[PDB]
Amino acid sequence: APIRVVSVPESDSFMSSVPDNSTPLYPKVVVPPRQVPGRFTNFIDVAKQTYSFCSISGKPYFEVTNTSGDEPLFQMDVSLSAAELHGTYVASLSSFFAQYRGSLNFNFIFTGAAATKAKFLVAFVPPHSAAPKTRDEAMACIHAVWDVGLNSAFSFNVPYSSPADFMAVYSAEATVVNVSGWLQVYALTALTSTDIAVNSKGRVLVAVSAGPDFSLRHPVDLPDKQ
Amino acid sequence: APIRVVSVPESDSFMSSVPDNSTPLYPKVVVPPRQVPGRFTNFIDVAKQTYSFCSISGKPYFEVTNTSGDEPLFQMDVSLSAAELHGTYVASLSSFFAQYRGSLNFNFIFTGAAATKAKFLVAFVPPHSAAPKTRDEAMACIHAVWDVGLNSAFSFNVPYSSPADFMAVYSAEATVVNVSGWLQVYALTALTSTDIAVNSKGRVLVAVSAGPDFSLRHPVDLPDKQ
Amino acid sequence: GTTYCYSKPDGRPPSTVSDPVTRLGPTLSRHYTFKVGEWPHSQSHGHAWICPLPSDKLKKMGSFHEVVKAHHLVKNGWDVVVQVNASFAHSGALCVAAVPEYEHTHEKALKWSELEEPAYTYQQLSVFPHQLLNLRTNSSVHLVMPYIGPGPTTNLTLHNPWTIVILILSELTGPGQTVPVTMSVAPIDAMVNGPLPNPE
Amino acid sequence: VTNVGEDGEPGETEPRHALSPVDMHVHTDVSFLLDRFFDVETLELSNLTGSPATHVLDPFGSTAQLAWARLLNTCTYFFSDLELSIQFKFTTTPSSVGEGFVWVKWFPVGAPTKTTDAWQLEGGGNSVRIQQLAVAGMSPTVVFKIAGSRSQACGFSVPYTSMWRVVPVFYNGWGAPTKEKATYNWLPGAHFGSILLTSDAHDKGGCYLRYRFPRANMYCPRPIPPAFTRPADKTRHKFPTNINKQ
Amino acid sequence: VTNVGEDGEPGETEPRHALSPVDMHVHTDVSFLLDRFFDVETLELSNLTGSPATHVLDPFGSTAQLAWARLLNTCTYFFSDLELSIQFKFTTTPSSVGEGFVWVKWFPVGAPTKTTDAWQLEGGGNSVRIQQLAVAGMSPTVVFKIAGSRSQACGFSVPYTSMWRVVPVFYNGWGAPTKEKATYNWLPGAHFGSILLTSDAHDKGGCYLRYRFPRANMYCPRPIPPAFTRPADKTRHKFPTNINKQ
Repeated sequence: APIRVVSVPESDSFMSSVPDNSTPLYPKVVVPPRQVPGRFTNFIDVAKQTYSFCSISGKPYFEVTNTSGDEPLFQMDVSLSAAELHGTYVASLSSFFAQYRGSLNFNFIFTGAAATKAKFLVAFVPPHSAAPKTRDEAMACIHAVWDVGLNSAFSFNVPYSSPADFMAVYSAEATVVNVSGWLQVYALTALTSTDIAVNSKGRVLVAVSAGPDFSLRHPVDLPDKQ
Repeated sequence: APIRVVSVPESDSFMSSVPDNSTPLYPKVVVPPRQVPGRFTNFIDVAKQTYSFCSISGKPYFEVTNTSGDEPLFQMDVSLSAAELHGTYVASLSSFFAQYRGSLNFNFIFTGAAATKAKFLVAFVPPHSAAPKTRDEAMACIHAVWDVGLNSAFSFNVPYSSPADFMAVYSAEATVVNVSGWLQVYALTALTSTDIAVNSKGRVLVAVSAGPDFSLRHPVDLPDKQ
Repeated sequence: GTTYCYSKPDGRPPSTVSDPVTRLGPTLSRHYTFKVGEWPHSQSHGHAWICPLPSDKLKKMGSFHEVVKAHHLVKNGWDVVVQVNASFAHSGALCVAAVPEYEHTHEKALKWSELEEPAYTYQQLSVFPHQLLNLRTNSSVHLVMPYIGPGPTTNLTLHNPWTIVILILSELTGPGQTVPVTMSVAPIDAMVNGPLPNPE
Repeated sequence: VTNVGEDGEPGETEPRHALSPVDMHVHTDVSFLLDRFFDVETLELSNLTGSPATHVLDPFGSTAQLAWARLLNTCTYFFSDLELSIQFKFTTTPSSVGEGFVWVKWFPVGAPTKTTDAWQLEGGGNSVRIQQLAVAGMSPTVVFKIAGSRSQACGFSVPYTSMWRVVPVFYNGWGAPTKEKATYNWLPGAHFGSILLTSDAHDKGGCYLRYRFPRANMYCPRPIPPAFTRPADKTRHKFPTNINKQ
Repeated sequence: VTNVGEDGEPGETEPRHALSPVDMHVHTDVSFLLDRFFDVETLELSNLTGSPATHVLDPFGSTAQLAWARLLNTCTYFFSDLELSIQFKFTTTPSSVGEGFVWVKWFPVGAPTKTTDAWQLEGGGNSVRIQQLAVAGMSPTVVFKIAGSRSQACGFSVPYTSMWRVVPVFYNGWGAPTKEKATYNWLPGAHFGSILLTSDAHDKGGCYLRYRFPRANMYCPRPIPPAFTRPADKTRHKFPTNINKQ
């Protein structure tokens, strides 16, 4: 009658994430009904239905002035480890995982006065020797022309382009699964105003959301701070 | 309620090839679709649908010259441990196993010029006191006459003839399950050419495939090199 | 005779690019013709001309070259015909194979070169999609290869999945002159991604 | 404006083809993430004798640079059950302990807590005394020996015992009528109860408390704090990793 | 020509009757062959303290004169899951260790890796410190004691975590935009992750890593390297064996 059993070598070990529960010692507790609004079941949903502001030089926006042209106003490399993605929800949620997949949605909100106007060219530049320095260079790439004064807000989707099905959350010296290129914003025209003495500059807030195809996998433990 | 169990003596041991899995600690990972061409599921299929070249004196072929006759041009004992089967896929795959069963298919490809011609007699000689030295001796055995200039390539099947259902992959001093005989190729006629100064010799490439009834069993670990 | 390497080509776009994919039609990714080299009597069995596709000759692929040059990723197969120009008094034989992820090349990476294969390799090169080029029977080899790689597409600047190996199995004998090895390459079902900046 | 691609008109954007699923968002699932053992806390054993204090199981207001700490701070209200793993690691010579029983007692939210040694065991002259609240009874008592133990641990599941329908991880108000700086982000009973580890070892070693949160429910998402510093403008953080260029 | 037998005409071959099946080619099955434990690697334990480095699980480019080494080199692309057996064998006196806990941490492909001792356990004066990344949490931590242990081992299954749909065993190109001799047959993440073995033993002994590859899939066969030297022309290799003439 006693059952012949063979003890596996990994026998008395711990294994932290076993797919099984411990023995219960305090049964039959019926818990009170928890009505309470706003329950969420998956972090990816709040990442997709919500936006955070980027950290451009410590502020949540870049500026256009009545003197601008050529040079890029905003530039960030496409990696969740990028600096301008620092204080964001999507970037911060990501540190819990090893890999990501999908697009990021950026939306720019021009907060310059109603008496103010400017036009922007926003480009997604794929991995390359070295990042364009002027807009005539970048305009060969995927880009959109944002004329404020048509819509004060503009959404741009940074796509996912890679031979790998997922890329790394934690970047490092450039690898083929580390970085996906750059996102740049140029001034197609400098800020014009009704009176340059009253309005000389206007600020574009830049916010990020997880794209519809965005996903995160492989939960990871936090490494030494840096 | 606690179940009466009896611990077997082989209890806390290792046993490397147990037919069972270990406990999973990192669940629910859905893996990306792996399209990719050319998947193979059994090594015997690639051994049968593919050919390798033999190693006759370090070259993948034997030669006929305008001076040949009698003596064997190619001779190899039927054993996967044979020398001329050395660099082949079938021989190399075999070292992973202890026993084999079935036939080997050899095909000779005459690469002498189109202005060249010769005839070969290929014989399968069963285990015997000592291997024939001339073709008039071997021709009493199973043999085929290959007239190049009829077909430039010729396939010959070395059969499986033994009282045992399988023979040894790893040969040694001759035993009843070690060796199955010899495969020999003779020149029925010497190489003839349109001009002996231009073409004096022609090379026959010899390739091996696993036969249709070929099989390998008993995976084995690699012993000390030799 | 046409040999398909592993499978026939497909025109399916890469599963891993959410950005616009451009399908290059046949008249855009055309076809290019090269002389691989000359097979001499002195060269011995095991010697091979290694032709990764394309990477050292991309600059000579006119139209295809211009388009590929301006984009980041490319998915595409190839249609190659290797030929040999020999008389009916020449003896010898080659094995021309299409190898996925070929490597040896001592990092003369992605450059068409010549090397000496190591025996177990020349003996077993037939294990890869290939065709024998026996000088007494034929003069051509025709191989068609599908896109292949660890991911759904690549960057041809950093990776050449397919590389054509033309290997000497039986040395050249017969008339003293050499036998030129020739090759036509045509990109097939080419798809291109993400345009790069202007070259200023 | 215009919407989709290649005319380059103002407001017009180019075509994007969304990617197909693969992983199914399984890993970003709240209850999946929390149903695993986390090494939160490490704690000292109390001597069998005296008047020890119970340790409250409250993993909520943490600052620890660990994944459970931030994660538990991502919502405003939380509900889950609990599982524990208690281990014991020597800090002296393992041969100091020849028996080493450890009494563990778990207390539901709201349980009375004053204990003093009161239960005497007698044997051949010498005697042993254990706490009033270490004895096996109404609430769970677990007893494990550390000596020859192949794992010097114990473990069990316990339910949500709070009186609140949900635990406020953040509370804009006071948990007591007297509004003392103390009772500020407070609310009594916003936890899992308390435990009492008691043993003749006490010196000789410590514990290792791991929590597992089965059946987790989170309410009202909140901002998630950074974890790393901000790299320089227009750069990327570069971390050591599995992948990395050799 | 003529085909089948006994007239001896040019091109004619004699009759052969193929053999009946018996073994059914079960043993030459790719996934059958790989689903067993292989002793690949042997490795040293790191001390609990300091800043240890993780060991990457990459059995792919091996030269080892072992059956798994060549076998894994028989295809161009590979996919499989993984199982591990970690054992621990003393290299000193077994009585040196009175407790000997060993913390094992496994990391999925792409995981961050910088660790320094940071979790303190306290007990009776003396204290013990373990790595930031050895603690139980997000990824699996296994803890086994070596002391009285009847097998001084542990073991568990882990899945394919790479981002590549398939692992390239051979890669004609570079894994990084900078084309350094280093990143040549490379490609980041073409592996099973990494582990971190950490313990107060560390000196005193080493490990023994065995891999098992359930659900293996191989793509594009490649040449199989010889294993033994070439015997003399027209001879046979002669090896010691079970069979052999006494």
